[PDB]
Amino acid sequence: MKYKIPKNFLSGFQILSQLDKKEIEELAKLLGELPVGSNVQEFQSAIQTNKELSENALKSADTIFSLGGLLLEIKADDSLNQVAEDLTNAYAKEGEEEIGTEQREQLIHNLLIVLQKAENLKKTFKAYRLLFENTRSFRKSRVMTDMRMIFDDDFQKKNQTGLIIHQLKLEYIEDNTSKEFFISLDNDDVLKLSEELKRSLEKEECIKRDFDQVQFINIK
Amino acid sequence: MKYKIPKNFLSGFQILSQLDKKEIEELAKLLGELPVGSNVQEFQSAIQTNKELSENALKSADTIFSLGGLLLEIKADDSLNQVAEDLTNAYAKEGEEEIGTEQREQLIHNLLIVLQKAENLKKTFKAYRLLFENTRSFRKSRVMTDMRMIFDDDFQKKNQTGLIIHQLKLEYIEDNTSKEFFISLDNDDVLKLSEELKRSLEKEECIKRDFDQVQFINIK
Amino acid sequence: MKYKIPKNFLSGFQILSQLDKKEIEELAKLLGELPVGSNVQEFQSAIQTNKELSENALKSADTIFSLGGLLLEIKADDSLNQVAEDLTNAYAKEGEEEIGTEQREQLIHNLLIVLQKAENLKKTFKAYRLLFENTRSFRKSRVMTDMRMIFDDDFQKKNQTGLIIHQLKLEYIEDNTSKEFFISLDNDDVLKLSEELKRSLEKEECIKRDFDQVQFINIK
Amino acid sequence: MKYKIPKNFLSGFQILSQLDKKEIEELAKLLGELPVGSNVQEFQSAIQTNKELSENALKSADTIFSLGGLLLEIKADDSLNQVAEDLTNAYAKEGEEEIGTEQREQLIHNLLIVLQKAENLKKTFKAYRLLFENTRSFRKSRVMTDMRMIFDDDFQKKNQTGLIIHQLKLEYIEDNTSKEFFISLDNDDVLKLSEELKRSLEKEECIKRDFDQVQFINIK
Amino acid sequence: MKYKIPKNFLSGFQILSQLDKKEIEELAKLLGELPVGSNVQEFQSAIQTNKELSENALKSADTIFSLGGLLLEIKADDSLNQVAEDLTNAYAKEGEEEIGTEQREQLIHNLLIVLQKAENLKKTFKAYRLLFENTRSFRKSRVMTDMRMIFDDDFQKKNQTGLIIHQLKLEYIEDNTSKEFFISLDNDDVLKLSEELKRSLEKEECIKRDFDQVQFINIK
Amino acid sequence: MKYKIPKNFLSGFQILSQLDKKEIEELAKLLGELPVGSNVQEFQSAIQTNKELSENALKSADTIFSLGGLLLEIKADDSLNQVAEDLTNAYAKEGEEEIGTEQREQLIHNLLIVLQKAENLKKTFKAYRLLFENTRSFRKSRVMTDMRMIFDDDFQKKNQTGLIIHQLKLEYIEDNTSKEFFISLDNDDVLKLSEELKRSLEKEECIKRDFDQVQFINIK
Amino acid sequence: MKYKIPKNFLSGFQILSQLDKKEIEELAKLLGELPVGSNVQEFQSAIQTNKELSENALKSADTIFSLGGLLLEIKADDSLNQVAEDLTNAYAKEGEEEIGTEQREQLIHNLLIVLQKAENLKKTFKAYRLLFENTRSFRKSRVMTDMRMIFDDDFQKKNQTGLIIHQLKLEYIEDNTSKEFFISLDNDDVLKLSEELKRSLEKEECIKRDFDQVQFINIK
Amino acid sequence: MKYKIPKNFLSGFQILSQLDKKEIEELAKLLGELPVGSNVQEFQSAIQTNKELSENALKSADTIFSLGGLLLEIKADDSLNQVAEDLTNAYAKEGEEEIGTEQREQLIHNLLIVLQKAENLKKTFKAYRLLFENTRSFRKSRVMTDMRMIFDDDFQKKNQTGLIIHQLKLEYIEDNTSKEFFISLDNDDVLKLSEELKRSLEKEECIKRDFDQVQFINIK
Amino acid sequence: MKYKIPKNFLSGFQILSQLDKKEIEELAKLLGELPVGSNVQEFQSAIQTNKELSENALKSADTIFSLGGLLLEIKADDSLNQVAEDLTNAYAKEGEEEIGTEQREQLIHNLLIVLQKAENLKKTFKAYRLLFENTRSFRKSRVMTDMRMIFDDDFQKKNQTGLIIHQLKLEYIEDNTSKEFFISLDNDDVLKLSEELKRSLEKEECIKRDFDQVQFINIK
Repeated sequence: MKYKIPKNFLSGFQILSQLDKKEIEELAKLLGELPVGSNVQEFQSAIQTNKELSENALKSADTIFSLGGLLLEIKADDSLNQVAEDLTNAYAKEGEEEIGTEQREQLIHNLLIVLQKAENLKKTFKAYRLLFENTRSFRKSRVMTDMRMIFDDDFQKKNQTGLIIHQLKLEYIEDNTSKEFFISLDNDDVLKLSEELKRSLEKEECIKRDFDQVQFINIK
Repeated sequence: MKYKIPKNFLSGFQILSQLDKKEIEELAKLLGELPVGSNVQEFQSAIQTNKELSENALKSADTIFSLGGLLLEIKADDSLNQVAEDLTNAYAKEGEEEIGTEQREQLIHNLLIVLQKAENLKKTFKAYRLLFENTRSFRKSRVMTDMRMIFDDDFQKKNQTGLIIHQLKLEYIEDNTSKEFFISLDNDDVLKLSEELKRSLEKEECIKRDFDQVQFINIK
Repeated sequence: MKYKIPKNFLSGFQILSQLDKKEIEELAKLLGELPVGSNVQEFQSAIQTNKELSENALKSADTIFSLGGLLLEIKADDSLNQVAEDLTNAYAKEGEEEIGTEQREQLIHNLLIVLQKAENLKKTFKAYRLLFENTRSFRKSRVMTDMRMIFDDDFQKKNQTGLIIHQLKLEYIEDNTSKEFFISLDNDDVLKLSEELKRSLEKEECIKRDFDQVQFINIK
Repeated sequence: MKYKIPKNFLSGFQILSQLDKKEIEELAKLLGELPVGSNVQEFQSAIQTNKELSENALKSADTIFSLGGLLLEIKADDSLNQVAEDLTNAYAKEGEEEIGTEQREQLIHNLLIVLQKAENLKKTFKAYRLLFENTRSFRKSRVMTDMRMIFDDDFQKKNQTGLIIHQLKLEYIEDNTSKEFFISLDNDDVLKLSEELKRSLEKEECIKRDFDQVQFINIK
Repeated sequence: MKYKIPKNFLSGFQILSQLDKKEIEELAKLLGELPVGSNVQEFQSAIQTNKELSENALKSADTIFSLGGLLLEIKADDSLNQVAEDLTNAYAKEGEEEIGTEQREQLIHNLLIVLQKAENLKKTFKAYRLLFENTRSFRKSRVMTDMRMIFDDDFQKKNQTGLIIHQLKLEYIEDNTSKEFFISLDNDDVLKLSEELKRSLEKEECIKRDFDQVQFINIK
Repeated sequence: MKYKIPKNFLSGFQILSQLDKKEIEELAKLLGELPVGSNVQEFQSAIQTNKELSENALKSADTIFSLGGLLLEIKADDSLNQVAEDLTNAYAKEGEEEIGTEQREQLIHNLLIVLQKAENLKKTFKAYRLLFENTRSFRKSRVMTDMRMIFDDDFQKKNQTGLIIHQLKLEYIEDNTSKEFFISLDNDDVLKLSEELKRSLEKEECIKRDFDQVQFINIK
Repeated sequence: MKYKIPKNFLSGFQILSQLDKKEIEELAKLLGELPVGSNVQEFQSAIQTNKELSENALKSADTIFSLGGLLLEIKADDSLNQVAEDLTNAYAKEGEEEIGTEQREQLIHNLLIVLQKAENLKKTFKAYRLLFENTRSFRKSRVMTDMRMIFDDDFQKKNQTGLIIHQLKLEYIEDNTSKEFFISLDNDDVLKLSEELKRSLEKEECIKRDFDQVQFINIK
Repeated sequence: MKYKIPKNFLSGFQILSQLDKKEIEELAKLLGELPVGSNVQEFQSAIQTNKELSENALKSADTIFSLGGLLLEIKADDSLNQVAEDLTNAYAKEGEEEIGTEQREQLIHNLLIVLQKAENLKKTFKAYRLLFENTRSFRKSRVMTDMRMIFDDDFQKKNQTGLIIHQLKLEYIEDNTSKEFFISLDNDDVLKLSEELKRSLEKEECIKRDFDQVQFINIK
Repeated sequence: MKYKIPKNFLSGFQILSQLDKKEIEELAKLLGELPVGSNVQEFQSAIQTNKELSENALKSADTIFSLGGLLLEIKADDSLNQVAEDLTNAYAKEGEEEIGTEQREQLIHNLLIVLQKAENLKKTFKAYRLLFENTRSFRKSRVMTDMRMIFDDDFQKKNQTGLIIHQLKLEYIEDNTSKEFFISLDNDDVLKLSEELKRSLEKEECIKRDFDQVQFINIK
């Protein structure tokens, strides 16, 4: 079929098919005003705080935000109108209802209205797509350090000496698989790494500064 | 045999067997004055700068420093005198010369003189031994970062946007085997890691401060 | 050929072939007086301290002691005379000399004289054979213990608490391959193990006591 | 959600949400009086023997003791108040009831009261956490020994001789997986190991003695 | 080339090329009188005891016996004359000498004389070939049995009871690879196996008896 | 719980709990008269042929015979009284009925009466336990032999010759897993193996004879 | 139990248990008249065409034919009467009905009547058993051939040349697993293989002819 | 370098460099008259039988025939003149002689003369190249068949029955690696395969017949 | 040592150590005039065509070009003077000569002169370094296509139909390992791929056009 439709989005598809023309047009306007990099939580909170929006939009907001992952899975080589028609067929086949012709056309028209524009969201999910062409990425880390004292073969001598060691442990996702990695350190190397990363941070700040003509974004 | 004698230390063993009584006693005194954690390079440089020492000591200094790795490979359960005798036999069997009885006894006596004392050096190599009961340890790392701009399907629109990414690569030894590991980062996580490691550094400083009654050393 | 002859035993075979009749007969007598479980070092030391024995016996003593490993590799189903003849052929083919007929017969006769009797030595090496039908056995072990103190998140509180841990490491041979194994313990389990092994030791002593009619040996 | 809530603790969560203010405050006091290293069985028995405590506390005692494993899974970087709120939400979502606002606030307040303090319990579970950063640990062992007699090829000779062997078998957990290991011994090595472990025990006693200023605990 | 010529048979090939016409004809006669199943040792001993045969035949007897393994490696589809010519070329190329034309023709003629006939030897090596189309075959075995007594937890009771066990170990060749296999038995199963193998032996004797019109051979 | 109670033994446990005092005492007497090595079938048949025994004993006879496998799974270090109490609790928790206090005490008392004594049965199952510390054991075997005739490339010659081969196939259990093994033989090796096993059988008979002071049993 | 009873044969077992004495005796006679190698389809068709036989026999004919696979799974070492009794017990335990004593005895008697004789069928399934002691066997094959023409780099030259190739593909069962194998051929090798297989066919015909005293069968 | 020059072709390259102009031109003519599919042996025999050709051509004939494998390893995209120059350089660098300029030019001119034309040979080696784009191909096979008789459990019955089986074994090269494959057959399947391959042979003959306008070749 | 010195560059190092001051200064000037992306062949050809340069420069030109791979293996964190000193030591230790002090200083000074500047070459090898942080890259490919005709089961019908197929094969290096990959295509997909790659080529041209302020290079 046209799309690998999740079975949970079917209610959102029904809401969008039955949604009012005013609501879809206003949502399209707001999406066209959406800045790049906005996340799902902020979008849904803004929808909630918008009084003119019924709960239908918020209940379908996740589906709307999910469009960015399929807005680029589709390509300019195809006609958005035919994409809307085929996806309406896919939803009527695998979704909640075999939509009647009038609501089928309403859903297709709403798809065309909303799937159009969608520029900043599509670019955001492209940045995310360009982001993870790689193999792996961090998620978190934890630092652990221990100290241990030095003893004698015969304890007729009191313990005067010890040793301090350091450990780091990190977490990351590789090829859609979560992972972690464990290492032990000494303070001097930690300081050296701090110097390296501080130098790279200054580089990054200078890069912020270099192209005042262009914007550079953090995407989460 | 008593020891897995390196074939390069044979000249050092010959020098020690023929070494003067004054030189061995003075070297034993200096070693008994050696602070814990002193490395081979510093010891050899100090030997060189000491005028009373002939080149024999410096040429055997590496062997002297190598004793710490076998000073603990031996154990208090054995008699140092018999250890010296057996190692003299091992050297006379696998080493340069089948030592004559007089020089055999001279070598054994010199071993007893110098292998005795050797407290701080033995404790240093114990710290190194207690150090690497683990599996792996760092050696170095390198930070790499890249930036990339965002484009349009049709370049009727000028490029206004881009994305900045960061990469770290690290090197380490595991189970006597050198290794490396590669990861990509974002600035926020780098800052968070900096905060973590700075907190741990403050912890380490407070640990420096906590036990004024005991010393804690960095060993290299 | 008859035996997988070591190339170092060839000198011992030559000595035995040329050895005096008095010496071989006396050695056969002494071997027939040998108690079970005697090791090579004790046998060679006794040979050295025996004045009537020339250095030929001591230089061939290791070969004599090596017979126990091949005294059972052979079996009663074969004639010791033909075994001696075939092994003389094997030595003359792979060994030092193509023995002349007179010394060939002398060697065969000496083999028959000495390979005969050899009761306690053969039984000792059978015990060793019955010993290692298994897979693995110990060789040594080492006990290691460490202690570590408990700290606070904020060191406004002084450290009042710590923890003590124990470690054991062991060495063993499996299937002719040396091995080791590492574990960490607590004092209570160490005490419990001490109780178990003490109970088993009392069992072993009672077993010493139970069969006064039979002897039980430790073989090394 | 906030926590990987076990589905059996839901009743304990309900009890805690509906629990009396006097009971939660008294339990918080008792927990603040709890010494480090106390185990679940002793805590529950003490709760049972305490007359002022209803069966609600004992039925939720296991959940209370389970907090130590999640008291450190959380970290000081987060606000305990928000932790309580989020975990109340998690319980109301995955647990028994969609708690009403009044009992929701009661549960959050009770969490704040009891999750606070909890110093010795948290330190105990930290010691357990610091305990098992390793790979494996014992659980038990069993000692087995056998004896076997020596025979002749022809039994015209009566059996006068035998051999005694010893076996040890041990059990341990590695990486959350139970394991065992099997070895055979001789009495001499058993005695040698006894000597080693006794020496280490004397070391441990001297370590007990060395730091009178600090306490060291056994945790089970 | 025609054959994977062993480099040790080259002397035998030279002897055969230079061998007398009378000797080759007599050897061909004797081989045509050879019964099936005769082994190399018996053939060589008979050659030695035959006075009319020079040492040339015995020194080439092993090569003659080796022909059976290549007498069937060749096939009736090829002309024995051309086989002799090609193998003479192979020997002159890889062997001792680039044979002169006269001795080349002599060798080819001798090959034709002797490689002809060779009926019983060829059939014997065919039986050996038909023998080892399988995967594996025995070579030897050894039987081992042990007995062990039953003890009490407290030896206030004297040992009245024991247990007897049996072991068998076997050796075999599989796919040109030597192998062994180990098992433990009880007396009853040994008796049952004895009964089975005795029944099969009676079957084999009846099979000896059944076809008086045909002969059946043991080949070694 | 105390025991991994089979769910089929629950009826036997109920019968034993409700069983008469006379019956349990008589069964304990009979078990104390039981010789070592008696199997379940013989015990149950004897119970059936005993007129004073009701069907309760036979229906619980299998459970009684199953005690030997758990009579040694328990150990002398534990109190049989507490073992009976804990197993009564285990049965009342996982078994047919939450036994009333009077029948609970009756069951515990019956367990103490019958679980006591049980000397020969416990020793029998110990022999079985000492039996299978190994890896594998036989269960059966089958002997197969075939004969095949020798033919010619051209059948102008009548077939005069053939070959006889032998095969053995065996079955065994390894590590609680059934197994089999297949081999082909020749008559001579079969005869040799017969000689070996007959020699070992004579050894076993001489071992029967050697210790008239002790008994040795076959256990099935 | 006695047999791994298929759950579909239970109806056949019921029919046989209730079958008339005349029918079972007549079927036993017919089976004793059955020639070796008869397949299930022919046997069932003959049963159908036999007017004296009710549909009971045909409905149980498959079970009757299935006996050959278990007629040899049993062995002469066991009593056919006890085999019938035990299999009647197995059917009454795992089959349709807990047979009443009268019909149980009827079934056992019918088994004894019919399981007896059964000579040619048993020998047929033995031939099938002797057949598949091997690893694999054919099931089918398919021949495929293709031809391709030769072209020029520049087609200013007309194509005058081509190449013809051949392919064979085959199917077989190995170790109860179906398999296939694919190869490409040339006409000359196909002709050579035809010659080989024709020669072997002539060999097989001569083998048909050689032993007029014995019969040789094709079994399917 | 230009070509992976074999070190044995160096003499052929020298001969070609020093070869006469008449000889190279005549050889080029003959090669231009060579039909497609001619093999090395036939070409060399024709060269030998040609009186006008010196032994130089035959000694370089193998190199000439080897050109087809490198005549297509080169491609029309390159200039044959520059190919000749570069290969002359390669031969002068890795070959016998650092050719003088005059003989260097002679060799290049001879290469251009002979490497030109070479149409049928190049097409032949292209057919061979187009041949082995696949993975594997036959080399030979062998057919083996056996027969075995059927016996009784008790030989009171004479053997009346037997079974005949068939075996095929084949050899092939895969990915430049020689291989073989073993299977057992029955006469019926052999006949069926004969029918299949005969049908395919008739297909191949009809394919011979179909395109009278084109030729199709067998290449060896 | 400082560098993993190739043993072939030793002559280049000697030449550079003995090289004239004028030559090294002129070469440094020329290198500072070198544009980015220049390859070794062009650099060496330019050196050859430069009359003022002796053959010393060309013979050391490859070493000079090899500096880019080690100019970045070193880093700005180190002093180029000390790098030159350490590499002079490395060459004097592992290279041709233990350089005399005067020529040692000359070599160090020449290294400082030439290793300095080197901007475009270093950036070129950085681009190559930034190039192959990936895993693999192409080297070549080859396109192959075939056509095949459609036939009938019975050739009473003439062949009117066929099928055309296409194949592509490609070569690439992965992780310093050469590789290839094989696929079959149809004309339509080839056309579609042509359209895709043409669109991407237009994109690349527009990218050429977009940043007139910056240069973008092809590096080989």
